[PDB]
Amino acid sequence: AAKEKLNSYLDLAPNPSLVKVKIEEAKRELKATEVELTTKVNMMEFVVPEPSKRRLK
Amino acid sequence: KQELSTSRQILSSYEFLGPEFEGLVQEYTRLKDKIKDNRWMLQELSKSLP
Repeated sequence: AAKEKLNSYLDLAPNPSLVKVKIEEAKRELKATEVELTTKVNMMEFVVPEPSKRRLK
Repeated sequence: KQELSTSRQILSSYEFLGPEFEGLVQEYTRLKDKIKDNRWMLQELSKSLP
């Protein structure tokens, strides 16, 4: 019950002026993740050809 | 007893910063949860190309 309360605070420095900057940075990172959702619809898939592929992750 | 004592001392240092700081913490936690949800949605689409 004590550890679950502390996890809500750990990302924040104990200085109120610096917390306001992190709140505005989180608001810009939200805006950038919305715009990177933009353009990658268009240049859809192009070239290569071919055979027997093994590989990947 | 030792993990309980250490967790209570760190909590008391944040509780000294007053009620306005606790409102700013709640606002940041709500914003960080939304960024995590949006990143998870992007990860599921890219699995569907051969």
